[PDB]
Amino acid sequence: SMSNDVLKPETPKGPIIISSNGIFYGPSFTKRESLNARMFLKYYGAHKFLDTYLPEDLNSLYIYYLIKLLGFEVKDQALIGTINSIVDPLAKKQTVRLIKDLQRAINKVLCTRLRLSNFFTIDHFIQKLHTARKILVLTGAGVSTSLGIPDFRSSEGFYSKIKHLGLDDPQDVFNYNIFMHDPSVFYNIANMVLPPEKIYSPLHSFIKMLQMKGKLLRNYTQNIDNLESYAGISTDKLVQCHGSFATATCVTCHWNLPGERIFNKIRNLELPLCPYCYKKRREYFPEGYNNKSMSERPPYILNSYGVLKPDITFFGEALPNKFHKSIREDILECDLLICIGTSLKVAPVSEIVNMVPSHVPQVLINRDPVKHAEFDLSLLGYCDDIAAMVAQKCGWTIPHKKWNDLKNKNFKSQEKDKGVYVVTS
Amino acid sequence: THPGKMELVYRKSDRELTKNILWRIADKTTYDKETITDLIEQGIPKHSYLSGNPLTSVTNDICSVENYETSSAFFYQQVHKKDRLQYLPLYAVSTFE
Ligand SMILES: Nc1ncnc2c1ncn2[C@@H]1O[C@H](COP(=O)(O)OP(=O)(O)OC[C@H]2O[C@@H](O)[C@H](O)[C@@H]2O)[C@@H](O)[C@H]1O
Ligand SMILES: [Zn+2]
Repeated sequence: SMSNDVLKPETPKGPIIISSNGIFYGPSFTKRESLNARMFLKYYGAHKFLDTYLPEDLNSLYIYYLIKLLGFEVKDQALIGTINSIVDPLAKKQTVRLIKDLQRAINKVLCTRLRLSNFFTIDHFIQKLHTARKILVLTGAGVSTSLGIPDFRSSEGFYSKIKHLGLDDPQDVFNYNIFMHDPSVFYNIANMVLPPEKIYSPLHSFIKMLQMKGKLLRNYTQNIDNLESYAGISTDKLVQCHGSFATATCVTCHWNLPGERIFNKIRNLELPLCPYCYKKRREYFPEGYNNKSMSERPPYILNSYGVLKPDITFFGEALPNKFHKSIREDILECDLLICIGTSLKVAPVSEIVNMVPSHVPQVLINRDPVKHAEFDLSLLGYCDDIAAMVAQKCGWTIPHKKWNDLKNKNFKSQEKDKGVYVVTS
Repeated sequence: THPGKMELVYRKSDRELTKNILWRIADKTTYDKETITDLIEQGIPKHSYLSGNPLTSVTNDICSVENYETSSAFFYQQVHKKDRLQYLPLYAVSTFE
C-alpha cells in the first residue's frame, strides 16, 4: 500500500541529451526534467540514477551536465569559460573538481525533502486532520509566549536578556561542560527558567483536543515548563525531550530528589547542595564559595562537586531515555507531522523532521518560516490565532476558557507563496 | 559532537577522494562507464530508496530512525552561498487555479 506515487518519477528516455558538440546552446534542461531527475534519484537510488541517465560509453563532460540536470549551477569561473568554448576533452584537475561537485550535488538532493505536490494548501491541511488517526506534534518555546514566558531565540527572547549581562555565547549558560566547571553561571539565570503554575494556552488545548478525538499519536515538547500536563495531555502521549524540573540530581553522588526541594535555593541564587556530599565539599571549599580562596581544592575536584542539578537537558548532555524509546516506535507509524513554535535548531529533536517517511505531510505553525526545512505547508503567525482558525474550519471545539470568545473571532489568510500563508486578525 | 546528545546544529575523506580519483585516472586519456560511476558512488553515503522501501525517510535513510544520532544529513542538505555549487529550488504543485 505505497502512497508514494506522488513521489514516483517517469522513467525518461535513454541517456542524457548529449553524446565539438553544442558549445553554446548545449543539451539544455527544463525544471520538469530536473525535478524528475531529483525524484528519480530519490526513488531508485544513486546507482540506478547513474546507470540510466548516463550513456553506455562516455567522456568527462557528462559529469558537468549531471550537475545541470539535477538543477545545479557550477560557480567556478575559470571552469565555466573553459566549458562554454571547448565542446578526453577535460583536464585532469577540472575532472576532479567536477566529480567532487557532483557528489555534493547528489548528496544535497538525497538529503533534501521533496514537497508533496498534492498538499500545498490550508484546505488540504484541514481535510487531512479529519482523516488522520496518528498525529505527531512537535512543540517549541513559542506555544508558551502568549502566557508571558518569552521564547529562547526571539529578539524579545531569553538569550537576548542574558546577552545583556554579558557572555560571548549566551547558550553556554545551558552548557553541560561549563556547568561541571562553573555551576554558578547557570544558577545566576536559573530563576528565569523556573516554570509558572497551572496555566496553558489555547494551542495546548488544541493538542488536548486531538488526544480526545483519538487522533494524537504523541506530543514531543522541547519545553520544560510542564504546561502540557496541565492542559490534560496524558503521560503516555507526552514526551519532554529536553527534561523537566520535576526532579534534580547530585552530579557527584547521583542522588535523586523532588525538584521543588531546590526551587527556593534557586529563587535566592544559592547553590543547591547535596546533603550527603556536603561533608567532603566543605573540605575542598571551606570558606563557603557557594553563592553568586581555592587553595584547598585539589586538581581532581571541580566547583560542581556535591552540587544538585535540575533534570532538564543541558547542551552536551544526554536526552531522557524515554525520547529514544519513543522515536523508535513512533516515526514510522505516524501519518502526519505538525511543528509548532520552534525554530528547529537543536538536535536530535530537529532531526525528527529528517527521519520521517517520505509520504508523510509536514506542516509548520510558527511566527517565522523555517528555511532549512522543506514544509509542505507553513502557516506564518501567532499559533493561538492559527489554532482557533483551524479549529473553526473543522467544526471543532477547543477545550479552553478563551474558546467561547475565540470561536467567533475572524482571521485573514493571505497566501504569500505556494504552501505559505500569513494568518492574522 | 557526542552522539544522541543535545547539540546546537546551527574531513580527511575529502583529500582521500582527490587522491583516490587521480590514481585511477592519470594512466588513461579515455575514461570508462564503470570507472566513473564507481568513482562517483564512493563519495555518496549508504542510502535506501522508495522502491526498496516506501518507509524510506525524506533524507533517504541517510538520517533514519536507526542512524539519526550519527546523522550527517544536516551537513549535506546545507549548502551555503559561500559554497561552490548553487542550488535551484524546484517545486511544482497540482492546482486548479
Ligand atoms: N506565539 C507564537 N506563535 C508561533 N510562533 C512563535 C510564537 N512565539 C514565538 N514563536 C516562534 O517560535 C520560535 C522560537 O523557538 P526558539 O526560541 O528557537 O526555541 P525552541 O526552538 O522552542 O527550542 C530550542 C531549544 O534550545 C535550547 O536552548 C532550549 O532548551 C530550547 O529547548 C521562533 O521561530 C519564533 O518565531
Ligand atoms: Zn551528592
